[PDB]
Amino acid sequence: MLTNLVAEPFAKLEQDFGGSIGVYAMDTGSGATVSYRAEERFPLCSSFKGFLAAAVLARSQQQAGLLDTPIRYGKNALVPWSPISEKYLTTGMTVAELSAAAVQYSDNAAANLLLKELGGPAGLTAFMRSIGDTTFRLDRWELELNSAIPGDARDTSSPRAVTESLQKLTLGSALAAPQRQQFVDWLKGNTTGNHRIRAAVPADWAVGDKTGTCGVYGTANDYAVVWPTGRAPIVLAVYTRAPNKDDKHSEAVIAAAARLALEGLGVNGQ
Ligand SMILES: O=C(O)c1c(F)ccc2c1O[B-](O)(O)[C@@H]1C[C@H]21
Ligand SMILES: *[B@@]1([O])OC2=C([C]=[C]C(F)=C2C([O])=O)[C]2[C][C]21
Repeated sequence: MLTNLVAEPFAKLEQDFGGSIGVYAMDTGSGATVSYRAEERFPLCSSFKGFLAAAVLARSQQQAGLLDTPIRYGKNALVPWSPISEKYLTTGMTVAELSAAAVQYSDNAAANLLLKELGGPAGLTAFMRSIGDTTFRLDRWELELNSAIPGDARDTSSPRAVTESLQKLTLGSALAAPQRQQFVDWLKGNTTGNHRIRAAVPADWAVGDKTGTCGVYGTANDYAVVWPTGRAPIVLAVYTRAPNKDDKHSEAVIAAAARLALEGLGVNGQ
């Protein structure tokens, strides 16, 4: 009833990109939605790291002092793309610092260390099940989870399930109020998303996001909570893939899809 009240040229955009774009956007005030390939599976890539940090925060509600726990790690933990954890190899970092690094710099070593804390990919999957997400699945660790093989459901979710879970965690009751705001604050401080959803969001609106980039099969993504001034927040997810292993991803296509989603919701932007 409230889905796709205004059609947008997502098909033309994905054809120009040479792949598939999946979009789900939710106006949390009216419940209106924009939906395009929203129930197809796309590889999570690093976008799982936001939900990873939420799962850690959930655990911290029952474990006072979890976030402050210092974690030492060896050089064998430092897999490629670990920009924060490599600078603290000789000192260690706290669980909260590892969570912030995973969210804000997509730190791979931090993500693997936190996955171990939660009981591995099945433990993160169990957390997502506990909030009502039956679509999300994490199956592997960094870096193997980025393979993005066409048709492979491992390490995927759907744009719709990503948006629904993000809403529950950032705006709903899935986390206690202090942990909810900490999750929002980590997302707001993300440094890797300036050319994706944020490029579609006016500078005077608050926004938090988590990006993902698999490095193959034109596969990259971003999800965000957006607070336009004077109205209810918007939650949205934009995922891409492409048929060939050497197909490149496009940040511009993600930003353009985000623009179309906001336009489809009637949210006046840039
Ligand atoms: O490795 C990084 O990407 C990185 C980081 F994650 C946090 C801070 C810095 C980094 O590198 B740089 O831009 O050369 C600079 C000292 C600053
Ligand atoms: B992950 O998918 O996140 C990521 C990587 C490399 C470059 C990026 F821009 C991103 C991202 O989008 O956050 C590697 C670590 C993984």
